[PDB]
Formats: sequence, structure tokens, C-alpha cells
Amino acid sequence: DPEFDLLLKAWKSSGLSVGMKDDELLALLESCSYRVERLKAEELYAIGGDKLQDLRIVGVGEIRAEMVGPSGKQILIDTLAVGRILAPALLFASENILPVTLFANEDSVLFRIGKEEFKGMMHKYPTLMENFIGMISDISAFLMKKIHQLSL
Amino acid sequence: DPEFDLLLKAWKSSGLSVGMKDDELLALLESCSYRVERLKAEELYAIGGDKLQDLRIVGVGEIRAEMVGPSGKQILIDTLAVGRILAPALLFASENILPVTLFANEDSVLFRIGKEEFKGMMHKYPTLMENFIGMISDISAFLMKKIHQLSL
Repeated sequence: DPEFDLLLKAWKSSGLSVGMKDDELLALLESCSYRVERLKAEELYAIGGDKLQDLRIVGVGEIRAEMVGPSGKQILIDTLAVGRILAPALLFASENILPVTLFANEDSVLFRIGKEEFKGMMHKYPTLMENFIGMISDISAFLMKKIHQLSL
Repeated sequence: DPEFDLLLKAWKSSGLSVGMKDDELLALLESCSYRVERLKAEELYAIGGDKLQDLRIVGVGEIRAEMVGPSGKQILIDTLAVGRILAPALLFASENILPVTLFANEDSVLFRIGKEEFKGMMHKYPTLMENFIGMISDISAFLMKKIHQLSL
């Protein structure tokens, strides 16, 4: 599959794959299903709080993303190349979901894996689990450091 | 009052326990190694940041905790009842680790399960996994909303 190959390069590029030999990777992903989101270069997209409860990974291209506060204040800008995960820390969140806006610097593709299926994928492969938990852990640690910077 | 009882009661109070059959929960703690940390009331200890890579649950008593920025500002002050997890989002974090200062209110006990072990428990009991992941997801959510609120 060509499209599957893309996903694979993306995951290899992603942080989620660290510590996995190729067999594990392929094991993980062949028996896994996903929809595809296409993003036409230089158009804008908003993704609200509840449509953010899916794993999304940049498979193709590059997008610019930023959370927006409860006031419209735009925080945490980022450029996400191939392999980055969109808003990973909010996948499994219940309260306080700021929405996010995306700008396509090029034509771009996000692979979208559903929340419940991903929940299983992590259960089947503990390395995947440690990786995803570490990912959102580091994000947290960072936010904590940026909160120091913005205090008195 | 039996040490394994404190532990067990702690977990039951904890957010980690939500949706687990008491029987599941028992078999969890049954085969579980952990040490103990005793905090004499009104003294102030400092853990962090290398030593924050272990599950700590408030077993007895009550603790005031807070993080410490690079330049000394304390942030994110909270008071942790029994069943509370100390600094969960930093357990699998690999960078930007702020340290923690605890102040006992009462005489207090923490239970320290090891990272690799806790990794294991989350594997075996998926509901524990979803719980912990969501716990730290929610923290990140909060952290963002507070970053927004400080920015002007």
C-alpha cells in the first residue's frame, strides 16, 4: 500500500516508535485502522474540543498550530512536520479542552486513529504505551516551566 | 492498622481506582513491591527532580506540595489528601523536570512504587492505564488554561 507506507514513515518519524524494532512497528500498524484528513495548502481549519479526542499524526507535509485561550488569546504556537502528533496531551482529557487552529504551510495529510482503538494499541504494545505517556509527560513538564517564566 | 491495609485504602481513595473491581485492585497490590516514606508533621522536604521518577501515593495524612521554577518561584501549590498522587505528570517525564517541596500538615506517609513496576501494572490492567493517562492529560489541560490566563 502506498498510503500505508506514508503512515509507516510518519510513525517511524514520530516519537511513539522509539525503542521498537521494525517487526513491532509493523505488527502494531498493519492490524490498525485509520481515516485520512487532507489539508489543501494555505487553507485554515479549526478543531474543537471534542473532535480532538483522536490520535492525529502528520503523515504528509507540514502545518502550523496554536491553542487558543478562553479569551481568544493564542498560545503554544508550533510547526508540526511529518511525524508530529497533534495535541497529544488532550486526547485523553476530560475537562479544560482549549480548541486549536491549523494552518497548512503546504498540502498536508493527517492520519486519524480513533481514541478507543488507540487505547487498545497502547495496551497491546507496552513500548507504545510508555512512549505516549512519556510524550504527554514531557509536554506537561514544559508547560510547567513556561508557567514559571510567566509568574511573579 | 496493617501496612497493606493503608496501601489498599489509599488506592481505593485514588483516582487511579475508578472503575476497577475491588478484586482486580487487590490482585494489583498483592503482587506489588514498594517502599515507604515517613513525613513528620510540620517539616518541609524537597524531592525532585531525578527522584520524581516513581509513583508516589499519599498513604497517610496530608501534604502541601508545589513545584519550583529555575529561578526559585514556587508554582502550582496544592494540598494532597490520602489517595492523591504526587507529581504524576513528571513520572515518565524525561526533561524540564522542576523539583518539588512538600510540607507535612499532619504526620504523613507516602508509598513509593517503582516506575518500571508501575509500567507493568498499567499494562496488565487497562483501566488503570486509561485512568493514569487521563489523570496527567487533565493536568496538561489545566496547565494550558493557566498559561492562557497568565498571558496578556
